Amino acid sequence: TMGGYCGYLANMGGLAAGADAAYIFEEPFDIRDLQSNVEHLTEKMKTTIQRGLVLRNESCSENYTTDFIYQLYSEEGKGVFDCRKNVLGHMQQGGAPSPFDRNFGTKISARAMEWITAKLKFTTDDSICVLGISKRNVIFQPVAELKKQTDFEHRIPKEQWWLKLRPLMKILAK
Amino acid sequence: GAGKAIGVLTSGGDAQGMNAAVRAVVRMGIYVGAKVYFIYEGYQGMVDGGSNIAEADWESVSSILQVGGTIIGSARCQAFRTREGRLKAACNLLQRGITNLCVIGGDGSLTGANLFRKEWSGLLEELARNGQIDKEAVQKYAYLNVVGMVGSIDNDFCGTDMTIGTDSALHRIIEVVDAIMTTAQSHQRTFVLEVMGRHCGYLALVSALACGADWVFLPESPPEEGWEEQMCVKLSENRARKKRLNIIIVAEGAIDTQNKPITSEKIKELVVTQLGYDTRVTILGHVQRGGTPSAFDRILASRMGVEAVIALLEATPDTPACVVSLNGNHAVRLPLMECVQMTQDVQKAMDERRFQDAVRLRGRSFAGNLNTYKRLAIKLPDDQIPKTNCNVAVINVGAPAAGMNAAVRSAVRVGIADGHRMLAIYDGFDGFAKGQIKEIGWTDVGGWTGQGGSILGTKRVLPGKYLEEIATQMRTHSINALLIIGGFEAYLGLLELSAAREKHEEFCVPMVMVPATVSNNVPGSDFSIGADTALNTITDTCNRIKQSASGTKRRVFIIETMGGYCGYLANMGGLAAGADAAYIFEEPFDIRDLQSNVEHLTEKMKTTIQRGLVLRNESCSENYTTDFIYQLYSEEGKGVFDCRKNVLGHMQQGGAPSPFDRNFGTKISARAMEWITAKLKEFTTDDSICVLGISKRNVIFQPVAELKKQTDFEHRIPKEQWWLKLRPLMKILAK
Amino acid sequence: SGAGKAIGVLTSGGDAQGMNAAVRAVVRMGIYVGAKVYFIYEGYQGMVDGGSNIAEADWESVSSILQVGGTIIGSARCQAFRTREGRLKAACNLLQRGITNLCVIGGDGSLTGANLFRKEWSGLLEELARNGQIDKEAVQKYAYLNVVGMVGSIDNDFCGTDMTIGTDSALHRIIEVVDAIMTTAQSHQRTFVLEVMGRHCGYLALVSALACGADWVFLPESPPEEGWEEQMCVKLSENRARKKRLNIIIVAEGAIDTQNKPITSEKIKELVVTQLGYDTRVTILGHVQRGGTPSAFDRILASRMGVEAVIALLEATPDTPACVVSLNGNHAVRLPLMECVQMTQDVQKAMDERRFQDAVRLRGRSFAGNLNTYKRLAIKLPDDQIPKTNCNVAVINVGAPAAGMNAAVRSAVRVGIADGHRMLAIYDGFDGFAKGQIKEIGWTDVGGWTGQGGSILGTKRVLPGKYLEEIATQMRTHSINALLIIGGFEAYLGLLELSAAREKHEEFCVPMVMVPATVSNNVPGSDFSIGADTALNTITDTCNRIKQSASGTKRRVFIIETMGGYCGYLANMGGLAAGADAAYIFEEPFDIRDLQSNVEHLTEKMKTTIQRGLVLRNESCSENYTTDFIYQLYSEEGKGVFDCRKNVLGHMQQGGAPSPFDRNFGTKISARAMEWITAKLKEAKFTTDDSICVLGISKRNVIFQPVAELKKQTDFEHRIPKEQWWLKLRPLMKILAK
Repeated sequence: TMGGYCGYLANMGGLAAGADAAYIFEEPFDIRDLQSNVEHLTEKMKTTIQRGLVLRNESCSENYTTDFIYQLYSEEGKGVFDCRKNVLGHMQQGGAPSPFDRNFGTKISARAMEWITAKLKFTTDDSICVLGISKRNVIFQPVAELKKQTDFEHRIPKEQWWLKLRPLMKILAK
Repeated sequence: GAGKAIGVLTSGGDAQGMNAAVRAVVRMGIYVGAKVYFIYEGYQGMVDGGSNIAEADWESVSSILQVGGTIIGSARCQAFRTREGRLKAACNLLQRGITNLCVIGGDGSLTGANLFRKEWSGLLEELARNGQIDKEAVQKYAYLNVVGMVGSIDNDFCGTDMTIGTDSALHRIIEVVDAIMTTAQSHQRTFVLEVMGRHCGYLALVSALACGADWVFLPESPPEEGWEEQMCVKLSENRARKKRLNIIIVAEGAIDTQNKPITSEKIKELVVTQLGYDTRVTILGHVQRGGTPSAFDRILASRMGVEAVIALLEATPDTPACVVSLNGNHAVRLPLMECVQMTQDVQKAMDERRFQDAVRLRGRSFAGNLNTYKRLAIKLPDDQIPKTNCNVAVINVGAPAAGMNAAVRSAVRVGIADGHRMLAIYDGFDGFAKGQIKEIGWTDVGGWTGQGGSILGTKRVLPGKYLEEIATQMRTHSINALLIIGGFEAYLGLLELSAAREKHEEFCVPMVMVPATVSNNVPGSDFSIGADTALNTITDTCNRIKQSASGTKRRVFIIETMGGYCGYLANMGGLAAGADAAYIFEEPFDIRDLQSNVEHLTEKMKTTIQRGLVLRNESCSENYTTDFIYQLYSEEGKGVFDCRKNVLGHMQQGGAPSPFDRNFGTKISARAMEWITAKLKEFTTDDSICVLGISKRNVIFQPVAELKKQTDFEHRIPKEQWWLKLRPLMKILAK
Repeated sequence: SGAGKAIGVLTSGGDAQGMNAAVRAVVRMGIYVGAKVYFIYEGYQGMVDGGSNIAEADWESVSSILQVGGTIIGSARCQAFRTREGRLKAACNLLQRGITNLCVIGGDGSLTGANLFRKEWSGLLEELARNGQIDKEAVQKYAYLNVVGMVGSIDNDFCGTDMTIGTDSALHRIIEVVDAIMTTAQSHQRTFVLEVMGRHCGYLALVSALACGADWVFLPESPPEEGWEEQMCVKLSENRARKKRLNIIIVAEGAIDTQNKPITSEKIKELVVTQLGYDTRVTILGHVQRGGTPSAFDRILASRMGVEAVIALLEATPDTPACVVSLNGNHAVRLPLMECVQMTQDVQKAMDERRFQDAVRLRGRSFAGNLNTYKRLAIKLPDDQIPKTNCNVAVINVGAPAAGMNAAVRSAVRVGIADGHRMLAIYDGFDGFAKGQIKEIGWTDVGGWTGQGGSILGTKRVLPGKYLEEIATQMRTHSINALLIIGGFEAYLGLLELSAAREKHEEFCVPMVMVPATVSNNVPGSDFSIGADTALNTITDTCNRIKQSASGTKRRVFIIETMGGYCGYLANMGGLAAGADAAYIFEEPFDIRDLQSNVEHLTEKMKTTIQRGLVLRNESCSENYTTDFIYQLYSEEGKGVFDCRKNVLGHMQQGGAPSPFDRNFGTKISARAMEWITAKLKEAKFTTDDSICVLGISKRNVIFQPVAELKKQTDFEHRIPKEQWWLKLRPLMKILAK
């Protein structure tokens, strides 16, 4: 899946679709974590669920590319499962937006316009701000103090909220 | 075997690949858990001792596989000949517990180890007599086993086919001829060369056969009576028959009818008084002993290096001394007491005439090479040729393997000397359907030895889809015999020609197939024409890549060699170049064997040899591709070693024909034409469509009707091979 | 341009390697811009007789001869042409085929006979018309004959230019024999003596011995000092103490002593036994030096002069004297034949007398530099006589493991040792500099380093930007006051980072010099780098072996992707020497129409006898037009005429045995680089911009250009300089393949 270095579409996608694995850039993984997923996948072929779904970020690893996971799963599973590979293109950002995004684009844009009418400091760093989601309400954070919690090398923030869901997901796989 | 200690040494004659021998000797002894010790200065280091007896490890015999000569130092001692100094030499071995000796020398130094194994009970009893050693030492280190290794380009020791340094010295002789074959074509002239070998002359026989000379001077078989008049006529015959380049190969001690050597200066004066051709004498000095060892010698030294270690621990306390040597595809051991007799027999056979038996004593390899050159360089007149009114045509079908032109030159000249008219089916089966067939003669294949690629032309096109054009074109040129010189594509064609016997009657003629491919996947044959050319090219390219891998510290180069599904170029290329791993299709492997190689490669970075050579077959697996090995070695090797990847490609084939294939194609093609003449006497059975292969040492004609079972049509490789026995020998030489 | 006239090419006298590459460009040039071109077989012997030795040449007759040494024309002893007794018949055959322009490829007495043919051209024409054999209008139509001379002797007897056709190829055969002996004499303690091909000019004995690192050379121009028999035995005894069990003695074909008596190799064999007692086997390389495949340097030089001579034929007015074309620098020039013979007469004049010093300086500027550098590198003054300046000079290899970098450290240290400085070695490049690994190395440590590729010191493509404080710590604990970097673009970027650190760290104010060492010629400010000829000879030789696989499997075109980043030096120069039909570099913009025009050209050439195809491509020629794009396009657009394959070379291009050119190249610029370091070291203020220069090549001499000014003519985005010199050969390359 796409998304650059942010594994939001791979982490949340593997949780809703019920994927057995979701390799993202924010979690490092070697060949042992890759082999453990195959050894746990071989035991799954002895049950009723004789299928397998594994997700991967667009740029989760420089060497463990999409073909690397497809090549390792095919040889290490020769005779117990025949695996294939597929790359999702720009179809993810499709046509009709989701009903959640219909209200998301309307709810926070009105508060962003209310912030414009309220202010118009005058010539500082907080006049240029963002509109983020803290817990339940919104928050206006200036773009100046948003440099220590982000990584400009990968275009993703440093600490992410949905990373606390990685403890889960696994317990729903094997 | 374990617990014992082995001491390797080099004394006497030297040759290329000597460092490759001690590389396998040390690494094999460490693998079986035995102490290896270097003995510098040959036998002189044993008498001196102190610093000349040093222990060896796995990091000492590395980066020297490609270095010619020896790093120990081939010396000629003098104090070891006396028993007084031999007692000091024996006590020096007792200090480190050296109870096994491995003498990788020339010829004369191997006798000194024989006298040391008989005086072992006398010298050890003298040390305890002096009180310098304890009584348990003479009982624990009671018997000394010795082993020898042929390591000299003289090749005076008989009993085998090829010794260490023969193919390397042959390479240096051919490499000089190639510098003249592409130079002396501007002006007519004749070059006279002088090779080494005073009482052997084997280097002058195969090198002249490979380069296609006109006259050879051998110490065994002297030239015929009146050779000063016969050689001048032969040099004058080629002057008017389109040949502006004549080669005269002379030995170091080539004698005549008596014991008077024929110097190269008399030959220079012989061609200047009655011939007048511009002749320059070139004496190949010690350049034959130099240069990088060939891929055939590096495999030979690595095979005998392991065979010499297993010949020491398995040696019983009452066994004679032995000299390891290669015997076809599975080497054997020869007793030292009998190998010296054959040397004294050849000498006496050369003394007082009796040259007729000196050729037969040298074995079938000398007799086979002598008959091949005599029937190829001596052309009888056309009016004296018994024409059998039969048309024999040659064809190249498959990949443009190197040395293919050297096989056609022998296939046409022998076919004419047998009494037939020779044709040339150009472009392979593609030109067979097009009609690219033209009559060629003796002067048409002039100077073909030394030109890689293909002159007739080869295509991977198979019949059946164009069989209607093959059946029509065959019944027009009156083709009665067929000879195909190609790879696996030639085998698939002969199988289709066998099924079209009743529907098409013209395909009931005897058809013999000659293997010619770098993949070496031809069923029924162990070797193939062009395999040594790619083998000597892959390992040389790996050396040029290991050089950059040694320059930039901590670097591993994933190299993908060609060859289809056959792992001949991958396994033999991994043994002759000292690769850390050679992944082929015949040996499966998972991610555990791949990770075990990374852990094996990670510990290598902690030593002085911070490099890594790993090769992969062209199609070893559909999943573990070349990039898969490159991606795994880069991610799992992060922080310990960087790694790149490089694919060789078609650069391995189509090069300068290696001297092995210059004679391999020239030898079996003359025998393939004899199989045609033996069958062209009177067709309706299966013994007419066969291939020419190598079983153990000789050749055999296996019919393609029965070869359908011992082959894998799904992978174009034979089911059972011969080089798979070297798989454990190659894996134990990489830590 | 000019057309209509005929051109006559011939090869007489000295015939060296690459001569077939010369007639390949001479024939194909006269067809592209002029009319008919004619072959003159047997050199001057074919002019006297003629008939069959004068045949028309076409584009399909000089193809498969590019990879063949010697000459396809031939030559012989012609006594009926040098004298004016049968020369009238030689001047009678050119009027038949209308040949009014001649091109001689000799270099010895053949070029002299061409000038006598032009002066007598106005005299032999009136005699042939008087005897009643030619037409009156013809004696005025072809009354003017323009000729051009081309050098082609391995002896380098033509003292006009510095490097001629055949010098690099003959040097290859000399080193190839030395490298073979270097793996045998290590068994038994011995010493070999080689006799090179240097009769009247010892240029071959100088650069060949400088490459292999010999101990003593016998030159026919510079004689040994009186008493050399006792001095060489002591010098040969010194190498026995420095653990150098292998000694090489290079002797010329006619090396003389103080008098005019030649010093034969047999006399040296009788000399090493009267005071030394070592084993000695005399070796004489006869005609094996003139043989072999032509080197990449000669295949380009013969192709460049194979085009310039035709240009210097029709452009030359009928009143200009005869010119001998020679390559020297960016643009080749024409040298008058009457003035070049004058220098040969002056060289032989000083060689007959005892004024040998004026004969060495007259031979050229490169011979004086090669003689002064080797004499200071081979002869080591005693340790107690070394004027130590209490200064530590460091050498480092930073960048790609290019060949010849092992030889650059040999020339840098031993020159600095004799200059009076203790030498430190920084291993593993800049990665080791920040990690330490600084160790003193001396004369015996770099013993025999010339002959190994890669870097014994170790190389790294790591920029010294972040790891900077760690380098400064190792700069003070070892007291390094000078640093010499041997590398490519990574060394240029590193020196720029060291320029911005002088304001920060203080120990970086020491003088520094970078020597180009890359296999791509991407070094800005320099036109040549160490390892270029090694990779160039590797690509062209490998591409030639690939052509043999094509010349066989007929109707096959091979797509080869070379390395070099963005600098198409290996792609363009490799295509000029290997005869590639096309070379796609980044600096040459190309579209789908130009790519298809090459396909149309290939389909027409398949109908000829040359049914093969070689096309090269730099790895980063285009982000969209990849290597497989050429393979995918040429296959579908020729499915019924020619198939195609793909071969990515890779790291096989670099590494290996350093080329003879790269051997002497790295040994020369590194010696002059330390001379700059020693001169800048003597100042009893070090903060300047002229202490971080890069020893580059402008035309013939060297130049020290600081990195403060090289920022303008460089492209940091493409790793190549903006304006390159070899881009002028772009039209010269594509016109040789129609």
